[PDB]
Amino acid sequence: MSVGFIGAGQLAFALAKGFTAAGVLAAHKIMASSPDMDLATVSALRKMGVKLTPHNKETVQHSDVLFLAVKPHIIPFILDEIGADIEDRHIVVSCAAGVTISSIEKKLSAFRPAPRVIRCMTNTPVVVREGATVYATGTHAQVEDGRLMEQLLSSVGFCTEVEEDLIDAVTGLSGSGPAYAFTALDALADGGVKMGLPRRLAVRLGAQALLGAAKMLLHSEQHPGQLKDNVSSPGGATIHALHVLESGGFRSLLINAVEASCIRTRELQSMAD
Amino acid sequence: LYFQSMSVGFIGAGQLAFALAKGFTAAGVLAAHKIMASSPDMDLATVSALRKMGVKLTPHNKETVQHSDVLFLAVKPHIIPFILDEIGADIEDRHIVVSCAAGVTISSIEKKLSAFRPAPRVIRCMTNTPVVVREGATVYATGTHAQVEDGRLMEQLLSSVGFCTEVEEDLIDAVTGLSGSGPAYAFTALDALADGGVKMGLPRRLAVRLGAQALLGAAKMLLHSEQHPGQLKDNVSSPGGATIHALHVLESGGFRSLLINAVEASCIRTRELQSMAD
Amino acid sequence: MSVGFIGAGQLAFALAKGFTAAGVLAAHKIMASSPDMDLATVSALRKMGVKLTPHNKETVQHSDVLFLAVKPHIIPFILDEIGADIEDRHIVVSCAAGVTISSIEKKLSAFRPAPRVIRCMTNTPVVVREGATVYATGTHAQVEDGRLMEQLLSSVGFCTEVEEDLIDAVTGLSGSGPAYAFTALDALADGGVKMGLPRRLAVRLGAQALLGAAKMLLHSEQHPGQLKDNVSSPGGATIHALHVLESGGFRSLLINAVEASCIRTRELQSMAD
Amino acid sequence: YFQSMSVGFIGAGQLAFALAKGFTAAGVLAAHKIMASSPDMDLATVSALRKMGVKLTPHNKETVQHSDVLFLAVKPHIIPFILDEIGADIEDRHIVVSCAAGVTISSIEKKLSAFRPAPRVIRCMTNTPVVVREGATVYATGTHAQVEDGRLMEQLLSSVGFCTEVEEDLIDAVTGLSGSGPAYAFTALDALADGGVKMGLPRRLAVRLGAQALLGAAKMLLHSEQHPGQLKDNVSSPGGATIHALHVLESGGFRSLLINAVEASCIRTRELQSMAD
Amino acid sequence: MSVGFIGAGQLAFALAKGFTAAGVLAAHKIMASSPDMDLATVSALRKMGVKLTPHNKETVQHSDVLFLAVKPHIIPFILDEIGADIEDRHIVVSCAAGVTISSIEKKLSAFRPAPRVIRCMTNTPVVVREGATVYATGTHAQVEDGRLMEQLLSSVGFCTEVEEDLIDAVTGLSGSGPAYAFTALDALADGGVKMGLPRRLAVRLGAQALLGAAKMLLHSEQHPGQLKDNVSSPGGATIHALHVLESGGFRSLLINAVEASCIRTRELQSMAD
Ligand SMILES: O=S(=O)(O)N1CCCC1
Ligand SMILES: O=S(=O)(O)N1CCCC1
Ligand SMILES: O=S(=O)(O)N1CCCC1
Ligand SMILES: O=S(=O)(O)N1CCCC1
Ligand SMILES: O=S(=O)(O)N1CCCC1
Repeated sequence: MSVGFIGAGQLAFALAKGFTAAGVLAAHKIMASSPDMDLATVSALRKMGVKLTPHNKETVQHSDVLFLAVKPHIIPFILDEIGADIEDRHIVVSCAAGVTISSIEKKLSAFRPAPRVIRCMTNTPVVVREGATVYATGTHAQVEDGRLMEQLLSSVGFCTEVEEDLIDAVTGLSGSGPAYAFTALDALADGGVKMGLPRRLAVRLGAQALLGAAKMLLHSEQHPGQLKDNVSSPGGATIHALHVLESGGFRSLLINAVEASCIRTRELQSMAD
Repeated sequence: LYFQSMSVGFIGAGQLAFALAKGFTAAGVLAAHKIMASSPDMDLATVSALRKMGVKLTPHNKETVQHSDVLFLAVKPHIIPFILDEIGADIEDRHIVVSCAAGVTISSIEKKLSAFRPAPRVIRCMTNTPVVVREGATVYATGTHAQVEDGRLMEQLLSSVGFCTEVEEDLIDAVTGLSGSGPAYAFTALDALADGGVKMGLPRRLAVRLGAQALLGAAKMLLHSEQHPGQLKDNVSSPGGATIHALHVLESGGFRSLLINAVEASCIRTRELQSMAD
Repeated sequence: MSVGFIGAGQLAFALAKGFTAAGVLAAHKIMASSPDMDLATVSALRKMGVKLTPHNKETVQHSDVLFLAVKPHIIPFILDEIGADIEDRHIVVSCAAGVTISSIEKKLSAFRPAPRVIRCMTNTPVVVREGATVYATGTHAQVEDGRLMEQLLSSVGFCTEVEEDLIDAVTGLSGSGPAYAFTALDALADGGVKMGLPRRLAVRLGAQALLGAAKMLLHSEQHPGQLKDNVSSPGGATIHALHVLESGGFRSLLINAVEASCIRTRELQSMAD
Repeated sequence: YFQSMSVGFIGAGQLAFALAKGFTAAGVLAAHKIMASSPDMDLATVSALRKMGVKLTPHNKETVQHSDVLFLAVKPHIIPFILDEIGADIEDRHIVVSCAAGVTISSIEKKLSAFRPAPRVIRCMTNTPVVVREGATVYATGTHAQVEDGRLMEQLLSSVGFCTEVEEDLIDAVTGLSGSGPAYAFTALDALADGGVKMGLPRRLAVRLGAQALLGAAKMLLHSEQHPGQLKDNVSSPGGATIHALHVLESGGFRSLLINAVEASCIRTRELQSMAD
Repeated sequence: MSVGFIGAGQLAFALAKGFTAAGVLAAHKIMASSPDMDLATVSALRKMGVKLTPHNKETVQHSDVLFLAVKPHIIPFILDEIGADIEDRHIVVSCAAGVTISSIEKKLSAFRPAPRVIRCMTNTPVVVREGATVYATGTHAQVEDGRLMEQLLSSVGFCTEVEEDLIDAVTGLSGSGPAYAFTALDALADGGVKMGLPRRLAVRLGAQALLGAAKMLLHSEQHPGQLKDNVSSPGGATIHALHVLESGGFRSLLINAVEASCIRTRELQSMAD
């Protein structure tokens, strides 16, 4: 099977690296196009063995599954450029935040009537095969197209089908989520440094603490509040630290973040639906 | 490189015109007598210093246009449309019109000027006052009829007084909020840092000097590093030490968020200052 | 003249790089010792041509001016280790935050009666020859020792003599200052990114804005408030941004920072004075 | 250079009293050359104008016929009723000086022009400290103001404080700054005195000291070429009492509160436009 | 009558300029001594007619009334230098914040038994003859010494005698007060500029408003709240602005400042009482 990437940014590189590391795709069965070849992301894809071309048309010809890993305001230009080159065999997978299936189908249908479109929202940890991906199938997607998508994206993390009207909220949670985690880990490490740890050890310990806690929850049937209860001895250090988190409205800030990212994602709609 | 020895004009003789004229003459790319500036108010302290520099001053904007090859519009954004009606008939094929006003779009300038002569050569720029010490930060966008080398000429000129690069025009309002207003954020921070030094027992003059030197060296380190500012921050803070204690109290006040708020507020206000039909 | 460094951390590397780049010292006339040779700072000093040794005693023998660029709680151990090896020719320059001249002289005087001690507070931008350094001369420092120190440290930035009781406050201002600036620049760049700039351009513009503003003030006789007034047109973008800084108590946060760093520096005193 | 000049106030409230008191104390106007009208002859301001020697009448018409310079010292929403009432009585000799916040020259000229075509209108924003001849006044001249009209206005208002001409579009902002400014200062002085009392001072002494401090600082700045931040720097010894107190002001966002105040007063003034311009 | 200043900083200049502008002292009857008069005051005092000497003892020998205008921690050093040079004719006027009469008398009495001491708290607006001064008379001050002090300091502003235990509070109110006013004027001008005024005009209007309001209160019998009530029309601009001041706790910030300055002044007591 042939996979192509339009756009060679962080997400394109991350998926290719994840895909090849899973053994589900040979790097040569992958082609990627970028309008900017000076990107650092484009340098590393060459070392992988991924074919690179400056013309999106060449990507479309080599590819069967076609990932649109470009910015939301760029999608309509890409669709206008290659819409004439879409064939029956193509599955077009848009990774752009906010951009609706119906808006993509509308553009592509001016060229050929039944484009097979899938919309997805993934995140950068696909690069270490621990991404979180959702997808929704378009009007003309065959039932096997969604199955194919799920099998491919399951190789690099969690993947599940959702109704399209959930994807803006997913973007605010697992799409933007890694950034919330990177911010938290920087701050936790500053906290470790303030109390006397070397920075390198503090980063390692904080990241290991977050990874292990996340894995515990994924492998548990218990509520996060129950796992929280299990950490804190009465009168102990942990419950004292939880109090100061609570006094600052820590929970409210993370709710605010998911909401703000979701609301901004809805504003990012560019084309007519 | 490009041989200049051209005439530059400033419509407006305020802080920006003085800062650019001072920077340009200090760089040696322009002689002061090849510069002409016009102001509706000849009593400005910036006007007196331009006179002593040897810059030619005139109350008549038309005379600046007739003198100039490169014409900087260094007036307030709402003043731009009056200037354009006033001198539009005087724009010749030789002119490059460089608007420095915050918010004012190229298309709004081209529309007004096209009513007189069809293909005005227009450049939009956003620079800042540190051009006066040749460490400005300048971006520019070229208009519809800007000729092949107009952008190259603009970049060569503005690079003599600091950083300069071409951008898409739709980035300029955000640049305005960051490096246009930026020096004011820094001056506020330096006043406050000196107040802190004085609180802890330093003489005011020493505290101002140390704080400014700290900001300058840190900024230079980052411009000369390939590392993330967070990594440079990490390299500086020993475990349990004075710096990480100070960083905590900055974080508790939402220091980072205040600077984000400032860039956003300046960018948003700049959009509002759109004074013409773009 | 011979210079040596006890400790091969960030500050040792920064001074050596600054010194050699100024042409005031050949890299071979410099020797540095580290208890941890696996430090990244130690790797680069080798490429410079600076002599490295694992034994502080060897540094003392090669050196005339001796920089103590180790952590405050480490100074007393270093002094106990090499105090017997101090000679009449040595000028001992302590860079450690908080550690008093009298405490260093007391330790060294148990070995030989008139140690020539200088205390200094510098910062990492000496690495690009724009440091801010102050120093105070000890009881037995000759008048030419301070002059020598000032000439050496002026090659890598601003340098001036202060009374020792100002150095804790200097530490809170120009010692910790660069970190305040790195934090501000990260945030300013986040602000530029929020409003649509690429991150690389936003970092460059923010850093250039801060450098130029700093240089303007250093080259001006005017008050920072006057230079601030000159930036803001009435009703304009800048004055709107200054208002939101003021509403958050921006000035108070920077005062808080200088104070907190100064107060913590006084707590870092380790030895008996 | 006008001792023949008659001045009228439509409105006999705080502002009319303050200006009449200041003018008469300045010696530029004899109190008998001043007439004031009010729909309420019971105000304490009316009873004080009477003992000052000002002529008082309930008829705005009579004030108009008495006056050469006519101050409109009524609330903004009252201006249109005044203008309809006395518009037909405006003569060529009249200079109509509106003091109401927010009310535009063009709105006033539009009303008066329905009667006689070229009314001479000046808009000003002053403040109550004219009553001790330390007011802060700006003015803008209307379409048909003669060039001597602005010079005359500035000569008259300079006798009771600072006075300068501005473009009209600055007057709403001036209103938020020097118009409302005295009230900010009275609030600050009450609070400073509470602080002095908290720390052990008698109330009367604390008020005197705080008011003298503010007066002297303001005069220092007015007589200095230096930035207010520079004078601040000159006051604060390192480690001293003043810089400690400045820190606690900064921690509460003191500067931002005063910016908020000028902004809020200016914005409200723009909402008080009553007439169509 | 001869007047001397030990110290040539901001306060000594301001009193000397005010005294000479008052015409109550011939400038040639004024001498001032400083070890480091590098402020422009050296050429300003000379043009003013003030005699300048580097030796504090020369000032003592010239002067009848001797103003100590040095920092509180410098006072005990001055008293030890000039103590043997105090004569019966001298009135010693300390302007230092926090330093008590009893601590000055104890110091000087080691030299001669009945030093005539006055403690003063004034402020910089004496330079425009609108200062605010309080003074307390010491144990051996003659009854005419206080009268002399009040006649002198009344020429440059308000002056009244207080009990000494009120002077710390006066320091927090009228001593520090001018700085509160300068901060307020800078911010008010920033407000004016935000709403469209040129900076120079905004500064002038704000300062004039402050000056006029203060003069109204000084010349009124009415409470400041009553003067506030007289300025605010119902529903008007001023009452809207007062609301936003109240919402930020504006009154409490000024109480906090007087308190903080007073408390810090009590900490500045340098000598033993
Ligand atoms: O004191 S506890 O909160 O029980 N504890 C649990 C993990 C580390 C500290
Ligand atoms: O609108 S301004 O505040 O005058 N301006 C100055 C620099 C960038 C924006
Ligand atoms: O104690 S530290 O925070 O490592 N230090 C480094 C520079 C000034 C203070
Ligand atoms: O201690 S100071 O802050 O320098 N001082 C100045 C006048 C009142 C108190
Ligand atoms: O509308 S008011 O609040 O009464 N007014 C008084 C002078 C400035 C504005």
